[PDB]
Amino acid sequence: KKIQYGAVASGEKQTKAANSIANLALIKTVLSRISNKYSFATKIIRVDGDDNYAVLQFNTEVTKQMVQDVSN
Amino acid sequence: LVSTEAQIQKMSQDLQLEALTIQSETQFLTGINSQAANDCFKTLIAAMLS
Amino acid sequence: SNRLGQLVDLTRLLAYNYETLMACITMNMQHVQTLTTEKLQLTSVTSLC
Amino acid sequence: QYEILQKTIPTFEPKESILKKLEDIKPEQVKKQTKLFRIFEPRQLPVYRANGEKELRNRWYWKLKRDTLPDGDYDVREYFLNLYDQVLTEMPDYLLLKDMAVENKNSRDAGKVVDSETAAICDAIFQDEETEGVVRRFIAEMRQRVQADRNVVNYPSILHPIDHAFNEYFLQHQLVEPLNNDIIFNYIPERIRNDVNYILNMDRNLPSTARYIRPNLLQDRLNLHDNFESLWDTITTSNYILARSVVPDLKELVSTEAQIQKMSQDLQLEALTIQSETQFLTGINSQAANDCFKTLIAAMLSQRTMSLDFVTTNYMSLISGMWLLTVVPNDMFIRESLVACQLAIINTIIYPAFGMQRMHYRNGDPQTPFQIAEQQIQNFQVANWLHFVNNNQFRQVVIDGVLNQVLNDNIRNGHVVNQLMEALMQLSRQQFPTMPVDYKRSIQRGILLLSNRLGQLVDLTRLLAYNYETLMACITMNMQHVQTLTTEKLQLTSVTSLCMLIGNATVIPSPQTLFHYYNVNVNFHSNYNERINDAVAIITAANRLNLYQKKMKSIVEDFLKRLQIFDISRVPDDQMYRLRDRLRLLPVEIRRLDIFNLILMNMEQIERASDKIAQGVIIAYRDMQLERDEMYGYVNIARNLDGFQQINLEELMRTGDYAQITNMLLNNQPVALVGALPFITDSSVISLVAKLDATVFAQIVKLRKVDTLKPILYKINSDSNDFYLVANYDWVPTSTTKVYKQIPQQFDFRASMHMLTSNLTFTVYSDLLAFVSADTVEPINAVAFDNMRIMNEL
Amino acid sequence: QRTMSLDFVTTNYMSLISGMWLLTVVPNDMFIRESLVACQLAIINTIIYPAFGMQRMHYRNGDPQTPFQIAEQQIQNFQVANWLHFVNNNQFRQVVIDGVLNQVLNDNIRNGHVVNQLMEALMQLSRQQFPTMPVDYKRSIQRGILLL
Amino acid sequence: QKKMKSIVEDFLKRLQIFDISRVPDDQMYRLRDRLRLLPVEIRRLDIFN
Amino acid sequence: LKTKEEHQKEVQYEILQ
RNA sequence: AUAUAUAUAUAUAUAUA
Repeated sequence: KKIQYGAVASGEKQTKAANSIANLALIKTVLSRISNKYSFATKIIRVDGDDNYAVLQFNTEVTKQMVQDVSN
Repeated sequence: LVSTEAQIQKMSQDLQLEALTIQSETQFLTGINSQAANDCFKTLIAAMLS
Repeated sequence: SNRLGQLVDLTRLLAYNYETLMACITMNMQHVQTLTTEKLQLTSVTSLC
Repeated sequence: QYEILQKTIPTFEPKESILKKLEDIKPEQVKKQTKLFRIFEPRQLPVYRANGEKELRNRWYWKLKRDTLPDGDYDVREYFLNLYDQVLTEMPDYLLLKDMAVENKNSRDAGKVVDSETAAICDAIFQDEETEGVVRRFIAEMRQRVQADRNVVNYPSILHPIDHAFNEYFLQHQLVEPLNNDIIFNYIPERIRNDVNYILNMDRNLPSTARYIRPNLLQDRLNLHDNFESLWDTITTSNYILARSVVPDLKELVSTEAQIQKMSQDLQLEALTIQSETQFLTGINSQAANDCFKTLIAAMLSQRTMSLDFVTTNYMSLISGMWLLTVVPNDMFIRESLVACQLAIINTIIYPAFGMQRMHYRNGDPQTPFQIAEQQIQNFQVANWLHFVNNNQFRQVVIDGVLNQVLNDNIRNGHVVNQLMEALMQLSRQQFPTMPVDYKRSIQRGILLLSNRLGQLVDLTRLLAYNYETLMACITMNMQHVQTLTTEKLQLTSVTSLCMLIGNATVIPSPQTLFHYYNVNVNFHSNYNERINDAVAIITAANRLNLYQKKMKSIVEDFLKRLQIFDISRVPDDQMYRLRDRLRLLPVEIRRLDIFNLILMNMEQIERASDKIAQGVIIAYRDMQLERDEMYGYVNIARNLDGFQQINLEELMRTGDYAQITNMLLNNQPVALVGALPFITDSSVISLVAKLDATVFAQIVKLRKVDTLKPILYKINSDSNDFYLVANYDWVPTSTTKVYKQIPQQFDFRASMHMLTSNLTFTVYSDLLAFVSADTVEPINAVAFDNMRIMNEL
Repeated sequence: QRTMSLDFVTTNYMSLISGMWLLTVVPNDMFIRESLVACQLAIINTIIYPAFGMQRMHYRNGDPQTPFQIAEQQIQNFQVANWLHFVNNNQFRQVVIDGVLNQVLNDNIRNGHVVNQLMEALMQLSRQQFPTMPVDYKRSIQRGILLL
Repeated sequence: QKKMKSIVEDFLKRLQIFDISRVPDDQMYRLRDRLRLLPVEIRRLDIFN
Repeated sequence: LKTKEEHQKEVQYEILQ
């Protein structure tokens, strides 16, 4: 069975040096679109393949609604 | 509108926030999308009419 | 400051879509300070300019 | 035994364009035309007498070739900008008539006419039995006149007078200048043919025929270094990588592969192992001497700003930085990184040597810490070197029409090293009173590895300022000194590999890679001023033709495209509409200005002499006699739009307020509509008596639209049916509305012959530095601007 | 009467010392002028003028004086300037014999005597110290002269 | 109606060293012009008269 | 470079030839 | 009769007619 699969190939030499590019350059974009509603100032964006975190520092104290409306 | 891929690459290479003296934070260019410029046109007229 | 010619042309538009929308206003346009404020982000103003 | 399971991947085409370096930009392929520029063509039409009856003979008339005129008065001006872009690509650089000259089929002696079309015309008149005799006798004595001593010819033509003024302008205004031996040597710049080391030679001498097309090498009328800091960054990173290609490799590094085999088979015989006479240091290689020689020359010739990269804990990289700031002027090193290197020499090498307190240098002080330590220091020899570094500047002089920034005269000599090593010796004989003794021994061991190299460092300064001086003759565009955005990292641990690993072998740039650096700075600079003038001639012709609706981002989008080094889609509308305000203020080049006036003077004679478009209809609501013509018979035509109030249908569609016309069309006022209407022909006469021509305008009142207007142009003649009403009854035909339309001109054959002239033979040559074959004098004795040689140190 | 462009490399001075013999026997209007000049300038600028210590010869191309005609005036030795008066003035002398015209040489080359004039000019470049040249390159360019 | 070039085309052909096609058209009209100002030979003229 | 200019010679010498 | 990609740290082992 020959299945067409044009996506990324986990198993190249490239599979970790370009999972840290393609995931940093993705989350640098999705952190730009949520700044139309909440104005913040991001501090670090650490990325490890898929698994990444990105600390956001706000103006006010973080409440139970800014956590819910960023996760949404 | 002006395309977002054009204005950001002129704004992130004239500002050059990555090569600044401060490295305590990751600095990049935020909120230059085509949804906030379309939203500041709605807010700045409707909060002025009413 | 280099974007001047396309920014003279925005406030000519921002004060024309205000100018002819205000003609469809029958209620009195009284101006006082309201309690709850509609929040505007300056990161959304640096996108319109 | 397989089975294929394939799915739909969504297509994604990102906005991009190809970018070439300056090394491979193809020069402009020269245009020579094949046939004449024809826009009018003679045509055979029936003729009708004053009665209206058809005559036995026929008549010839000038009509357009492919008369496709769009309707509405704005679309006509959009056609004539499109015609103006059609004459420019057909305009030839050199035009010979021996390539386009076909035989006349019948003449007195068998001569040639100038085109295949104008021979097809002159044989159409000969076999036409209805033609006159004296027209046929004129085709017989229609031959060429050839003169060999001045090599010009005179071929006849049959051209329209609008067509003739476009072809006569192509012949007298050509871009060919004569070429011989004494003008090939003027193509080489003055600082190379008046140089001792290069000896210029050529084999063949060119005849008294051969011509060449000179490039318009005038400086950039756009000031793309002024306020354009994103376009000047990419027009100097495209010049820095070209200049890096032509800077030659050092002779201590490079040799061929077989010479390693040629030096390995005799190494055990001739024991020469410490001939190189250097003390080794960790971090010293020859691949960084060859690198720092190229990023010091090619960052000066393109005016990039270098950025120093170093570590503070290397006491030798800071000593080798003292040579760097005293040769390269400090305006090139970037201020945030010149200062952190200029302060590190002060707080480590200079101020502990005198025992002074290390300076409190706050961030962003306006005085650089060499300009604040020539006042605070009290020596004389290390306060004389700190005065040269504080006032080492480029000297903007204009040479051969090209402003380029020569170095100071002491740097080309080498005397700056004798100012540094005179100062680097007094600083080594100091006591270092505050610091311990091993810190004194750590500098005095390292400052003496550089004072032992005075003969090899007074000569690196000669060679570095001669390779920069020689290669700078090959530029053509105006080098301006403006700090660029992105910087070029020069590692200061790679100047140390340059300062103490060179020796006794001049590397002089060979003349085959000077002629290549000059033929790609002409092929880009002539591909610059032929894209300015191609994009100014459309911007000025858009405003002159009154195109208020054309967004002129597009004809600056392709100006930045044809310069092959810019990416368009990452240059926004901000940096393409500021550029329109600069290209508008420029004067359009004389070949394009003299040919736009040849369209603008008669853009009303091309528009009026064509069918399927009529320039407005007039309405009268009264019977008036329609005038008799010979190509139409009886036609409701009006040659002048006089006596009637006019409505501009370009404006009636623009503003769209129809309240003027629909209040003037119900009350039956005489109105002359003005525009460009498609007219239909109603050749029947019983449609004229039934007054069909008045019933077409009432669709402007019920329906607002005015583009669906078709005025009626009658034609009453003998071939029309029911014609006997005009014959029997003594009446002249009367219409209500007549069309403002112009009569086509007659094809008078003896008045339309034109004697086009051009030369007999050219041999147009592409580049001229293929002929002159240069060679360099032996680099042991190679002469600087002083008549003493370089690499003179033993 | 076919003209004759020269071809040489400026580094190889031994093909340039024999370039002195070519000019003094073959007439100087035989060569195409932009290569005759670059051959006489290549002899002066690296053999003749460094032999006497004087500075290098900056030469505009569009100059009606052939570069030996300048150095014949400006050199001070007589053994090597009286040879530069021969290279500047051995052109073809037109004579008409038996009804036809033929470019005939002079009687100072047809008997071979002018080579004796060169060998007093060429030998004195071998005695002159080249007062800035390195010693291993002066003796390799003085012994190369004594091969001719 | 006689192309005088064609008399000079095979004049350069009988002279075995030139070929016909590579001569420029500048010089086949000088060679046509320099060939008319000459007089004819006495034995080719007396047989023409 | 050497082959590109030696081809540039024989296209420019051949217009003369 | 015999299938286990790539990168990052860390540890263990090994080099010889």
